[PDB]
Amino acid sequence: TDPPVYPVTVPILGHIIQFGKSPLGFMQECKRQLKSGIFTINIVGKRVTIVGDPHEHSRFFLPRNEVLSPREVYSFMVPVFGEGVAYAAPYPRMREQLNFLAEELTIAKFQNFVPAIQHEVRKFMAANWDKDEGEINLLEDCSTMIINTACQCLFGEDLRKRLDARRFAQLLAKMESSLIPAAVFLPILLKLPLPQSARCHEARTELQKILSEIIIARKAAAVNKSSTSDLLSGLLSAVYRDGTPMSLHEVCGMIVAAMFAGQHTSSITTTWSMLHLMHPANVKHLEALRKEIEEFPAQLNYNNVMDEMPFAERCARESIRRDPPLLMLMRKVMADVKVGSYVVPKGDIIACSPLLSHHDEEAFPEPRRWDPERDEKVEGAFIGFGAGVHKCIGQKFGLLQVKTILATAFRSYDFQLLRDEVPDPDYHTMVVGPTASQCRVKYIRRK
Amino acid sequence: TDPPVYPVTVPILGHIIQFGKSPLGFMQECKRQLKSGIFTINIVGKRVTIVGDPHEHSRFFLPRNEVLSPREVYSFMVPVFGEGVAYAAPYPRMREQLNFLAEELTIAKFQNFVPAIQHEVRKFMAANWDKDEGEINLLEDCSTMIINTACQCLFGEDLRKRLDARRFAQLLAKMESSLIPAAVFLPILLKLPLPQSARCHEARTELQKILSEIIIARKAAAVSTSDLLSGLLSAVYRDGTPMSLHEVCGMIVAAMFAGQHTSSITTTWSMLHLMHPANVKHLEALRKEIEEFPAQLNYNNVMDEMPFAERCARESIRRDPPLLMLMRKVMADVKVGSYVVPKGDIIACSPLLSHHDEEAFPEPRRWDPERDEKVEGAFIGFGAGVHKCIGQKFGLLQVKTILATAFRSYDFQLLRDEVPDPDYHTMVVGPTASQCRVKYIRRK
Ligand SMILES: CC[C@@H]([C@H](C)O)n1ncn(-c2ccc(N3CCN(c4ccc(OC[C@@H]5CO[C@@](Cn6cncn6)(c6ccc(F)cc6F)C5)cc4)CC3)cc2)c1=O
Ligand SMILES: CC[C@@H]([C@H](C)O)n1ncn(-c2ccc(N3CCN(c4ccc(OC[C@@H]5CO[C@@](Cn6cncn6)(c6ccc(F)cc6F)C5)cc4)CC3)cc2)c1=O
Ligand code: HEM
Ligand code: HEM
Repeated sequence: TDPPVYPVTVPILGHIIQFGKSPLGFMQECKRQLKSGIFTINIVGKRVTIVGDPHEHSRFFLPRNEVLSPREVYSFMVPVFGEGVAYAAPYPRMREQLNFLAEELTIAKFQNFVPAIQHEVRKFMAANWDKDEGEINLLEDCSTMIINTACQCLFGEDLRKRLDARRFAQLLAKMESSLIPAAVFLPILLKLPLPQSARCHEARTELQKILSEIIIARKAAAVNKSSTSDLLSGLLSAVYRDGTPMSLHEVCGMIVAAMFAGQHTSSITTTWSMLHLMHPANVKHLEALRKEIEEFPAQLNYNNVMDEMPFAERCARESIRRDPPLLMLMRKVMADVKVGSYVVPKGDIIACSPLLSHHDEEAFPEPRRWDPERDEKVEGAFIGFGAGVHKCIGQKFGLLQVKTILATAFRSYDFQLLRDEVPDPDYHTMVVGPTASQCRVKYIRRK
Repeated sequence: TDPPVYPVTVPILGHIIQFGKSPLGFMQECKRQLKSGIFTINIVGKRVTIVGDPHEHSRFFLPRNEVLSPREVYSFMVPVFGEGVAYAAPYPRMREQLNFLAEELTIAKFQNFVPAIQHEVRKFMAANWDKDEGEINLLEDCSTMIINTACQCLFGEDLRKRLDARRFAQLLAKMESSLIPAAVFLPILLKLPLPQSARCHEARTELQKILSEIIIARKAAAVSTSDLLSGLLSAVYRDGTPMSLHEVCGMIVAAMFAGQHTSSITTTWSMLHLMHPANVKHLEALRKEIEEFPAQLNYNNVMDEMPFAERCARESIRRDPPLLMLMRKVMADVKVGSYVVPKGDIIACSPLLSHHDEEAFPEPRRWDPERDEKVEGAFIGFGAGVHKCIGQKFGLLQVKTILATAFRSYDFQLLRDEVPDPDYHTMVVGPTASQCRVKYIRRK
């Protein structure tokens, strides 16, 4: 009933090395060598059981927090969140907070988002992509466009007059760099007096100082009468099941969580999308994206992007499908849980790996081939946005952003990969994207 | 117009060594060799101007936050208050929060307290001081008594059905374990994971989970029973809005933290002085005062009708003040007598020092409850001015109920020649715990 452990060859470290050197190869190798889709690996002394069979995805995504907990495994994120916030808070309270954000990101809030986005893309374009052909780093540029377009959508004008996208990014970077992802396996690390923790602290107390100055100016305004909502006001008016409103630091915590969530996954999804579409091997697909946009006004609207872009959407999904930005979703097992024909014991870190599952040959024939036209051959094998009790809550907003960019970008430009092949993914980051140094691309305006 | 700085002779560290070795003696030595009550020391390179002349106290206490600020210096309190609460919030909002607590501790709320307190004290003595004679640590027992009474007064029955005094005391202890008082002088220490750093955060999230569950049960029955929690839940900031659970919680633990230590120390000192043979005269005085009351005390009895017990508690804080050194960051140049204290200095006024100026307090090391300040405003054991203590009433109400109930039924023998030495190594100073073994004798 215990799933097969893969033979340890390297004393205390376990497989931490041959994992990080090549996560996909190493997992595939495991799946084969143990003639089994469900297996256990060792990472610095900790048992990590991987649910690598797509037919078993529901055994990971559906059990409740009390059985499969995210708290313990995602605690290295307390820099982003703040100390008693998101996964660090009790489950009832965690749920309320994420629900408040979730309702702040529903399609019902997008009435004004497409123009917000389009404005910010064009403004980036007509300041950095403004020659008749130039050389840029595409990941970096998309990454900048996405932070700007996210702020424009979710921050009101009063907010952005004090805290523009450039300054939010800068603060966010300072907090982001405090993250030690190895802490999932070596929690001792979260106790080291590292100097990148002072920097994170300093940026958080600066973010809160500014938001507080904003809330005061908002309340002064509201007495002399009284209008226009955003992420902030929205959270600012959430009431918990108990009597009480959120505190500044929880409001702020959810804001930085929302923006960090979006910044990387969406950029990378955009970057990959465009790298794929620009590749000469996918002319047929580029052509299809162009036929899709062909009849659109210069100023797109809600319906253009939500309801009339199913081929750009497939492009995003497929990009995520082939090169998932989140490689391993994780939970600490709190009770023996059945999985396949196996029992996974209390104390195991249990993972489900979009990387591994999205390259299952039954589920996704020719996995390294990018093919928007495709569909999963096994039910619920695509888990790029997760599933279950912790489904991505920003999926729609993310894709709204990827699509609108693809739309605006390709309308006005072509691109040339300065390279024979699409970039190698770079697994050495917390959120995975194409290799930065390989993402230089020549833009070309359009006659 | 600068105050005179004491010669530095240990580079980097400054005077920290020679201050921590003897806070009082070092300070008086400066006060002497510069022939000045106002002077400047150096603590790990940070300027500290002590206002050590009781005549000039008001130049520390009266100015408002915007000139002499407590925020930067009392930041290190975050583990107790929570992020962005009390000393961590913007001035107005802090002021407001502390006014909400103030209103929860005024004399009006004390209607029920005395037979609650006295029930907890008696309950304690009937279980632990239960033989004709026995040995106990008096500091530990006073601490337990103070935690048990403060909870009985400030927490409803329903709250205490989830959290007894034992369990609250633990969680308070886990929060205080993350306090790093040296952070007054090394703020980096507030921005760093240290190994104790997580402890307060686990306790806090526990407490808040409990308060939330209690509140929900409180609102499920709401379709008497007023307490601290319901007080704060009903508070409305000067703008439209209420407190978050996080602030409410912060103010609750701030309150119990403040009261737990200072009151326990005050009681223990008081009982220690009163039990010493050299103070027999004063013990008889306290008994003549107590002898005139019923067995069952009331609000008026201990508040308005016990001026000698109150004198004993005050003279204890006078001799061995629990808070040695009160501080503010100087935000704008301030004149202090003759002398300008420059912007960016830490300005401090020390109750230890002032209560030992001979002009204000002759024979300062003698405990004499009969004495009075000979300089107006010299006693600052409870602070003064914009930040004067708001829990003083409640603190002394507990101390005095304990003194009356304790000496009515018991005598005590100090297992030692002398009143204990104060131990200056804790953040809220009390007598040395190991010197506090005492023998209780049940009377007639
Ligand atoms: C010397 C040896 C050396 C080499 C081997 O030589 N070496 N030494 C050490 N390592 C090493 C180092 C690190 C690792 N990683 C461990 C960390 N893992 C990881 C990744 C992502 C995670 O994300 C968690 C949440 C889920 O969703 C997000 C994101 N999101 C959702 N929507 C949009 N974004 C989310 C949720 C909610 C929110 F509100 C917000 C959010 F963002 C974040 C969690 C864990 C990857 C592997 C492995 C090995 C080595 O390689
Ligand atoms: C080397 C290993 C390390 C670790 C720790 O082992 N370590 N080892 C030793 N030291 C160490 C120890 C001490 C010092 N000094 C001692 C003098 N200082 C000091 C400053 C401010 C204080 O009080 C601030 C407020 C004022 O009022 C209170 C209290 N209150 C009001 N009413 C009733 N109580 C208040 C107010 C409002 C509320 F709502 C609540 C409250 F409580 C709290 C008190 C003392 C710090 C510097 C330096 C270093 C270490 O750091
Ligand atoms: C567009 C690319 C995105 C991808 C590929 C993505 C991916 C994911 C995945 C795989 C999960 C599962 C987490 C787990 O099981 O541990 C997740 C959850 C989550 N995502 Fe996303 N996400 C994206 C965009 C966004 C955006 C824009 C937001 C906006 C804030 C967001 C916020 C969240 C949150 C808060 C959760 C966790 C909710 C919970 O624990 O219930 N994501 N996302
Ligand atoms: C014998 C018992 C007590 C003593 C000896 C004492 C002493 C003091 C002192 C010296 C200050 C001045 C702080 C400064 O100037 O920096 C102060 C302030 C304060 N005390 Fe106490 N105190 C006692 C009891 C309490 C209790 C029981 C509470 C709450 C229940 C309390 C709450 C406060 C608060 C909230 C402040 C200052 C807030 C502000 O900055 O305005 N005290 N106390």
